Amino acid sequence: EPIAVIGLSCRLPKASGPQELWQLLDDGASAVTRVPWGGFLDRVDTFDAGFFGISPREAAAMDPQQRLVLELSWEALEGAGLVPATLRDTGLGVFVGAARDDYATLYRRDHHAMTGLHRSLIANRISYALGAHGPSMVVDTGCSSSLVAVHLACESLRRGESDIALAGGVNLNIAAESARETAAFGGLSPDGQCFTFDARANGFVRGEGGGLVVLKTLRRALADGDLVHGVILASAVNNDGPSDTLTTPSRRAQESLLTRVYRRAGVTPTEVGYVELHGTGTKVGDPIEAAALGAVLGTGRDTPLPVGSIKTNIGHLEGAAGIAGLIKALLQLRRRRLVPSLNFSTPNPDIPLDALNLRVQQESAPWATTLVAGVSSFGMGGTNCHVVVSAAPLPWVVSARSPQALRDQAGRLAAWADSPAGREASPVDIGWSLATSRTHFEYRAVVSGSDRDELVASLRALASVDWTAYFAARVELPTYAFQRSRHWLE
Amino acid sequence: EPIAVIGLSCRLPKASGPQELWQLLDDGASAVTRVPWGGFLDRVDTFDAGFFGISPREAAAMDPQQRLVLELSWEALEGAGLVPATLRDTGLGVFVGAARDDYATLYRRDHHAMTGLHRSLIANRISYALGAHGPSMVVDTGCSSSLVAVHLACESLRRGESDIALAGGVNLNIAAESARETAAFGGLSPDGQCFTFDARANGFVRGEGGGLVVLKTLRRALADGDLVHGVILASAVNNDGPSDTLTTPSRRAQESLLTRVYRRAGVTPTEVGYVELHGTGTKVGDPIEAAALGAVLGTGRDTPLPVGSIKTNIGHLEGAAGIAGLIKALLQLRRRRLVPSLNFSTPNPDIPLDALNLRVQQESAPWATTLVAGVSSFGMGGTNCHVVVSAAPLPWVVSARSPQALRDQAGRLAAWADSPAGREASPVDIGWSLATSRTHFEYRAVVSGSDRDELVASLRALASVDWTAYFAARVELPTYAFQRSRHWLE
Amino acid sequence: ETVRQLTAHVLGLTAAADVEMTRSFKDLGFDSLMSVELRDRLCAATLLYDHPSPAETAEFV
Amino acid sequence: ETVRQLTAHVLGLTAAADVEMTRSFKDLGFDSLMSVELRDRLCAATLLYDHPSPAETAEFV
Ligand SMILES: *CC(=O)NCCNC(=O)CCNC(=O)[C@H](O)C(C)(C)COP(*)(=O)O
Ligand SMILES: *CC(=O)NCCNC(=O)CCNC(=O)[C@H](O)C(C)(C)COP(*)(=O)O
Repeated sequence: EPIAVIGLSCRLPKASGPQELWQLLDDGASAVTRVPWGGFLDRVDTFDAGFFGISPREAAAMDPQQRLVLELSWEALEGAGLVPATLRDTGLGVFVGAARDDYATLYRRDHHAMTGLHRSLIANRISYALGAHGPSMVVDTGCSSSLVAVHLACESLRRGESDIALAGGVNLNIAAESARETAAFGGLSPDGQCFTFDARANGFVRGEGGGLVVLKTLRRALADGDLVHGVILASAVNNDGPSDTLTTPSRRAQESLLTRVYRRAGVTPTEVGYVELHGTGTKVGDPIEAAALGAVLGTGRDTPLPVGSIKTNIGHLEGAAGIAGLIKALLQLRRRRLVPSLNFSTPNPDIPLDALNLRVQQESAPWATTLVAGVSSFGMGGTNCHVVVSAAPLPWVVSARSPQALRDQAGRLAAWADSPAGREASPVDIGWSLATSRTHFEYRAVVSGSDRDELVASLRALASVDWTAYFAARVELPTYAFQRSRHWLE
Repeated sequence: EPIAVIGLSCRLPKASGPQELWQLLDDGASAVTRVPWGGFLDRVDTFDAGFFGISPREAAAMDPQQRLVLELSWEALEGAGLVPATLRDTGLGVFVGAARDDYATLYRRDHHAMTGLHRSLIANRISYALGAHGPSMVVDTGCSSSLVAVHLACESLRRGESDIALAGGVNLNIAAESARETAAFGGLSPDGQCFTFDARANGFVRGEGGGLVVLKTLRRALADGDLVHGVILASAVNNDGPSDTLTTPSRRAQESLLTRVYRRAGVTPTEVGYVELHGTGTKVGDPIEAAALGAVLGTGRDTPLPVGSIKTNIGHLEGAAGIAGLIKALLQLRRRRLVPSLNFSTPNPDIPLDALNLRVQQESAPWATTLVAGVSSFGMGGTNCHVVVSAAPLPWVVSARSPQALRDQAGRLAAWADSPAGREASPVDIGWSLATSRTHFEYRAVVSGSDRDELVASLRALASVDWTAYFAARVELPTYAFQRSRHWLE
Repeated sequence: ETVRQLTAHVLGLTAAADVEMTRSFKDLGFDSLMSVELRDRLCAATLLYDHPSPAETAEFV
Repeated sequence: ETVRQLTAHVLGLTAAADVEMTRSFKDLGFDSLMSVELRDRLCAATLLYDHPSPAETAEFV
């Protein structure tokens, strides 16, 4: 049974939203910078404790990963057109894949301490915030935890256990002990670059961030009138099994997983236009992945299959990176365009791209035929996951919990209206979406005008009730403006 | 679809096997002793590195939890009548619930540090040892991780993803930082006792150990001729939702979970003869659990429902404790008898047992009518799980990898034969099970005789080929004798 | 002035003007331990569950 | 004597008599890093993949 995606949210280096991520990917820029070599999340010690009703003392000892996941879930719910207050006492499931506890490592060198350093609550707190009755669990499969969580959420939705699911991951590099252990293992690139499918591949670079997506059955999404970002057709999770080494991946396992997932999805070769590589930039995993993809999807194709990896832009996010890649695929399924892949100059001699019928996308070109894409995530332990996703088949009122928050929301709304994406939306649709798809907070600001210019000018000027009967098609709006304050242990 | 259990293994304080656990429970003894207040696993620094082909250096930095889970899985496979060598390149799934990393905590105060201190590999290593192609993931829902893993394995078996599943958990208290954190949280009983449903309840005591079970579909188990220990009918996982506090459990969520799981299982009231309580011995959780059970199962019953908890004997094992309780239920579904529950003198005034139609089992009595039992595990974060399980509807050859191991195996076989359980098994069945259901190792020892006495005497004396055509019904045999050597960091 | 002060310090805020007498105690991040501590501190100069709003408790002193 | 010694120390065993020339190198717990280290140590006094048994390598010296 197909699964419909109705919204997503992400937090990546130099990309605080889907629009920022698309701008970064289209421009062909790299967010991997020096340590303030890797991708960083421009301060992770800030949180809006008052928005979620959390005391500053509790938030001080709380894992920033929990706060980041809570903010991502709230943003995804806001961008999906669903009011969180209507999700109380409902069968909503939360699946978050976390495999890192650097904050606990730093702290171990109170009564909410134990509470703020537990990996499970990363999801459970969401069930406490949203008041959902669906299952909430944390999965740990290595670097493919997010994709495994997405598959579990899809299976739960198919079985009818959950009505709406939140699936994704997070990973934040805070403690230096993890960096020391990674360097000691000998997997970090000396130049700090991810040369995916390149002859200069000498390791990977580390990244941090997170992402979440909203999953619902296609039938219910069509019945509810929601807009579909993408349609997941099938998913499968397997293990390498009897590999040569515990760390060495197995080609046959990947080939069998790809074959079974593409047989379950019902999509034959010559129908998939893009495949999201794992793209660790290693000298062993990349040739194996290329050989498996060429044996499974490369054969029986009149044209070379385009491939790419998101790790060339932001780096390896480990347990979260997988969902990030899926998010990228979703973008490629919404703009109908492909983004270039960096760190590619000459083909790897160990990778016969001509024989494998594969080619690396290194330019921005339109996507033509529905469009089908695949996202793969391979864990170091041996867990592999693959997801196949296809394309989908005048007063203004704002609200906030603080006057400064209200001004920030008004400014962000004005900026989004000035953007071409806002320009493509009619004022009536924007007003209807603001009135209906946005929750009403304590402090309220209502503006009136005749055209876009007057409303935008009024919103900038002030930046420094059943409205359903008054008013269309639902359109996306900018998310909430968080007032973040510093919170750290001492 | 019903799920058939074909084998189990456990490692608990003062109970190294199912027979030892049954002996401890029937005798009404408590394994909670002083620190060498809590249950301990009589040295956890010993491992048989050569059996699993692990170098001593690698095993020195490896988490003892991984070794314990590997040994438990091997014992469960041996006790299920399935040769591990026949499980290679098969769709066997592994689901282990781990929520503790005390070994990493101790070590953080090589290249194996990576593979040795990762929580996911706890399951993945098994897929490396058995060469299985099924999914392998680690779940973290708090104290109900094991039951959630069992439910996930059952769902995967129902969906056809896996043919045979291994489900369970583990928890080992090693680092004193965890004990300090738990004491700071304020949940440890001052006298180190678990007064389940008792007026003296003032907290809980901590325990350590682990357990694993083998899960297969009932149709395949009947087709394969396997013996069924129990039949899981249905399972359900939910969340507390909008509770009063993130820590305070919700009664309505538990009632809804019980109602839905018993409606899915198809078992009406007056058919369940025992319910395995969570039994944390707290002043808040116990009355809520009692009220929920009385509202769901207590009503509409002519006789009081027997209840009990395994934490009164060994203590709270946290993420593993759940599966341990299920194991206890399995024992109660095999011997057709009930075991007493300790730490019960007077009913709790906050718990109206007369109104709730519930009674605590405090004596050993036979179980009469099929028998149906329920095991509940509630996570402190808010995740709750319930499992409903019913009852099922002459040369001797030994092998080992070392002469000392061979002598130990011969001695254990002789001791088991001297046991009444061995006495209930005919020599022909014992020989057939040894020849067929036991793997042939390098070193081999074959004995001959006329009756039980001669074979047992020869086995004690030496303690210090297609045999299928030569020979019945499969019977249980003692597991492998591990030669454990000290392995610790320094 | 007994609610703006003597309670913001318990919550850990820096300025007493950052508290609002419009949200419930649970909405401000109060659990059983914090409720007990607040009652003990206010005694010197289950009542919180009876009146879960700071504004209601303000009129009592 | 070049296999009982110079290899047990690499694996970390205490006595050189605890090694058996009957199991494969992988069965003894050998990965790529340990294989490289063993080759480097034996050079002073992919060959392991060619002969994955210690007994086969014993006859070469
Ligand atoms: C590992 C695990 O799940 N353990 C459960 C053992 N603990 C409990 O059941 C505690 C249940 N909660 C309470 O008793 C109260 O919520 C607290 C912990 C006393 C907090 O009360 P208040 O300060 O909010
Ligand atoms: C988090 C995660 O999954 N990261 C993947 C990045 N690492 C790899 O892909 C490593 C793949 N393995 C290898 O490159 C080799 O197995 C090693 C690590 C170089 C070991 O080789 P040999 O010593 O056995």
